[PDB]
Amino acid sequence: VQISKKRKFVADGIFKAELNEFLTRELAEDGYSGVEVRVTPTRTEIIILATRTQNVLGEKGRRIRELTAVVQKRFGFPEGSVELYAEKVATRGLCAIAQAESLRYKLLGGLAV
Amino acid sequence: YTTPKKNKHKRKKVKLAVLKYYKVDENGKISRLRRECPSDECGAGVFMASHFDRHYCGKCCLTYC
Amino acid sequence: MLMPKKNRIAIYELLFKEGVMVAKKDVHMPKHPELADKNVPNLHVMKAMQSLKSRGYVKEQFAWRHFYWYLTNEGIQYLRDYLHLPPEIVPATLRRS
Amino acid sequence: HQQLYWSHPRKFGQGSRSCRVCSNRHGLIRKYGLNMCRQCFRQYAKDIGFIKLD
Amino acid sequence: IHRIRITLTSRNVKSLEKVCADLIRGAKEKNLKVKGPVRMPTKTLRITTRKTPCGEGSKTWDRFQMRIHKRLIDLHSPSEIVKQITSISIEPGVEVEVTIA
RNA sequence: CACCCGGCCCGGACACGGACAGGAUUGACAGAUUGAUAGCUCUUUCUCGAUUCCGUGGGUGGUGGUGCAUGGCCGUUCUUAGUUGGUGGAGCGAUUUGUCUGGUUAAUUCCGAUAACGAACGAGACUCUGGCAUGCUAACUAGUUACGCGACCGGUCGGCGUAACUUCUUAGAGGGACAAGUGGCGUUCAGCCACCCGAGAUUGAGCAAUAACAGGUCUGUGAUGCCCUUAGAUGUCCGGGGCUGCACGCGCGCUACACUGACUGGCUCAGCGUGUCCUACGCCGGCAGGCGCGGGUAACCCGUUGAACCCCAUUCGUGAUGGGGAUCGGGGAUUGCAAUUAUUCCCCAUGAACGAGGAAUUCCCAGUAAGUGCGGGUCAUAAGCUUGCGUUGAUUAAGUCCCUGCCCUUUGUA
Ligand SMILES: [Zn+2]
Ligand SMILES: [Zn+2]
Repeated sequence: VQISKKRKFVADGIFKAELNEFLTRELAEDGYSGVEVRVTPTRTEIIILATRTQNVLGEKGRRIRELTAVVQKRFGFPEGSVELYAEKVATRGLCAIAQAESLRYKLLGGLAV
Repeated sequence: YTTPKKNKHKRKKVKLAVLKYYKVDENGKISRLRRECPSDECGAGVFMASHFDRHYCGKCCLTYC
Repeated sequence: MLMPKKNRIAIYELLFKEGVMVAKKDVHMPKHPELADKNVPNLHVMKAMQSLKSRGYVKEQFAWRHFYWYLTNEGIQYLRDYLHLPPEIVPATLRRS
Repeated sequence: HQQLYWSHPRKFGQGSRSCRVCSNRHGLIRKYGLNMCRQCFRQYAKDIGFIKLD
Repeated sequence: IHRIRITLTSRNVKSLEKVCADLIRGAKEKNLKVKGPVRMPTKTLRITTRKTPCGEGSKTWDRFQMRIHKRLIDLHSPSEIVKQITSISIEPGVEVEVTIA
């Protein structure tokens, strides 16, 4: 049985929010700027915008298909319905989150405020 | 506190307990001193206990008078 | 903690097969939903992963209410030696390129 | 033992429910199946889709 | 081919109006019988909570609105044509549900 | 659920040493024990198989402490018009000018003066909502008009089925209001008052600077530094009890003191918005409710949301009275494992203060005040609370700085 339009649009909201919270706590070190989720009944795509993609992919694209296995195992949608893509940020300067994360990890470097 | 102290139960250490289960004669009569547990899984693998006035199985919790 | 070997090997072989592990952070949950029929409480999965993390074989992260675990090269080595498999087999996180 | 640990029933009541984020059981928004603390909702309202108009 | 209907539901108005208009003009140029956008009452989800975490202030309240705009477009066309016209039209920030009879 | 009484559990990772298949350890029938069918512990044996158990180091928990160590939001200063660089000018200097004599504005809003000239934030703009479109695009999940058929006397029908449509209904686009037109007053400048034409000539909000409170919150958090405890625990769980305990004093409120009113019957209108729990219809019970069978994941079913004040009849008669319904006795139902210190709900009975409230003191300018119900949040059970929505709908004012505060400018200060 299917849920109401109201509950459905809310559910998508929580999905977005929780995914973001997970992605931030995981890819904070690699300057995770934002995420974009497009959903198709064939397969839903998740697009990660981060400062240094070479790193978030991992050794021969290893870490990306750890993150894929996580969201598959957790949220419970079928395997082969998600491909976590990592697109490069157009300009890292005009992203508050990226600059905030950079300032945090250079302050943790033990530099003057 | 009003109570002196509550001590945890320590298991009484018995040495080589499975030698009390069998009584082997010189020519070889392997008699089971404790009775066999008549339940399905226990059958031939578990030797049911013999208390002062009852029987008891530690696995299936089966009891007889 | 004290748990039967069946549960331990079931958690380890799942971890090795997939390469990741997820728990829901609740000690009262009856059975892990992925390990249904095997009869493995969520508690056991959490503490098993905690025990394997403390040495430094698995990397953990915590989102809202969920534990997340990634198996490392030391973990892969440890599991292959403990579970007794030939070096040919590799996790699903180390199959593709 | 096994029959006294989590023995007390929790089908209904305030103790049965909890926030999906912080696992707190006070000031909980359970409308539209949000199932989230009022403090946590105010933090996650923007990126859920809830907007402040008037 | 009988009575396929298409339920377009979104939170944004502009994107929903654009995509639905594209589906309509895409159907119209093929010479297909189309019943136009049936605009249903906009669903407004309201949450009103205290601003403060603690509870010491002048008892101020936030007012969180969530808008849901729903459009129905109806076609008297074959399922083969309906599949491809529904396939081509994709947009992030609209949900499309197609039903036959 | 922190608090009080009493009792299980480790969910003490990892490391080092000891222990150790000649068994480290796990669980438990019976009887005693206990509030407990808790192997918790005692007697008595069984049962699991390096997962543990004992020592030290080291962790991990906390609704434990400190908001005067903190982060984040949040309130307030402060709902007023305030606020700051650059370069130039004036002072040894803190500093000042710009940021202003005077008009004008809700406004440091404008005009115009001008040792300043160029700017920036706040204000405004902006976004959402109300008010107008017989123009536009549309509609068996919204209706009208017409026609056909039917029921009952050309008429009534929310009785049913087709055709023109979008006035009514939903809601996208685009129009519309700008002190625009006219007459006065205004250094004929910024602008002000009146009036015509108009749906409207001030709709209601949201957002809101600089600089600070030793403002509140560690009891929202896997936000967090120190410290306190950490296995007879401040961890965690299970049984109770408490949070409500009443010679008294305060603060939000609800029902009243009646006749412009109670009571009984009849008549006739909403809007916001919620339903995997919302409920139509049929049967049984006075009622709370009990059964049976349907619709709805919702402009589709509840629902044409037959709401209350109000309107029209009846009885009452200034009597602490058929005002008021507190407090108390019996019963009868619904939640829930559990209702006693009575969870709510219904019926019969009981019938207190209260006759408009002393000093004092709050809130408010038009669809407002107030009366009056309905929906949302809490919600197993559930509104005297708050947060919204309609409905009936006023008196008085278009002013002032007297009280209480606010902004700018002069001065005075130990
Ligand atoms: Zn047996
Ligand atoms: Zn929360």
